[PDB]
Amino acid sequence: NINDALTSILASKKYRALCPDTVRRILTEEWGRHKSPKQTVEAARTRLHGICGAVTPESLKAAAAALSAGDVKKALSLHASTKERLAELDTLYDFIFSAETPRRVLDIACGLNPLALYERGIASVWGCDIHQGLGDVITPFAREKDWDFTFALQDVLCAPPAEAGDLALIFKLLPLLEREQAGSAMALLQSLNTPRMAVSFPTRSEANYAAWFEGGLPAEFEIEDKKTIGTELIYLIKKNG
Ligand SMILES: Nc1ncnc2c1ncn2[C@@H]1O[C@H](CSCC[C@H](N)C(=O)O)[C@@H](O)[C@H]1O
Repeated sequence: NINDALTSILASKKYRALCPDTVRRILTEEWGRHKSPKQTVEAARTRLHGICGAVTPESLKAAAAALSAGDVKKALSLHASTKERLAELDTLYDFIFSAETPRRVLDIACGLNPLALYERGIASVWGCDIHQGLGDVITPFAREKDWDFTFALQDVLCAPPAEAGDLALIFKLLPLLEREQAGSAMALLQSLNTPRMAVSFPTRSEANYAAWFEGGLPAEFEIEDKKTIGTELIYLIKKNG
């Protein structure tokens, strides 16, 4: 059954750090394609491969090493998403925090971005992602710095973020979610317990993310700002209600 397959996949070195719900989610969808378990499992592994960033145990090790040496910039360069943001990092957050600087930030599908929030003096951060390796990198650092950061191994398509905050960051995530499950992107934004959010899209290929987002954003949200900074198209939105 699905549970047996989940147990076998989580025992492998390649996927042992993946969120169990993620493995089950993919397994369940593949099982719906009725197949000899052989086939099902193999189709699931093929999908799990590129579910976190196509992100290795080696990259995470290096990240923690650089972090343990106080080299935050180097750690950020060890994760593809934060590395490509390095050049305009401060320009980006000056934009997001221009109006108000949040006391508590929720980083949805955080990757290693929380490290950038630390250097920005953000007091409280809660981040969630599907690879424990990410939390294994940030958590020990936060502890040393006596920084209030918490990591949750959580698949947002299985359980929405339950935490409350002043601002939520949803960087380079909606495209992936929407492709995994239609309508899940806007559903996620509605589930966030924050009055404001910052959403970003990659500029490389919803062929047109701007048209998709502006035309599909639920009525309870209002777009207050839209700007392209570096490799990202960012939207500052307000959730009313
Ligand atoms: N269903 C899901 N739930 C939670 N996180 C997910 C997810 N599917 C993919 N992710 C995570 O989404 C991230 C996309 S890369 C963007 C990382 C970070 N927001 C940044 O901008 O630097 C990856 O870290 C991936 O592991």
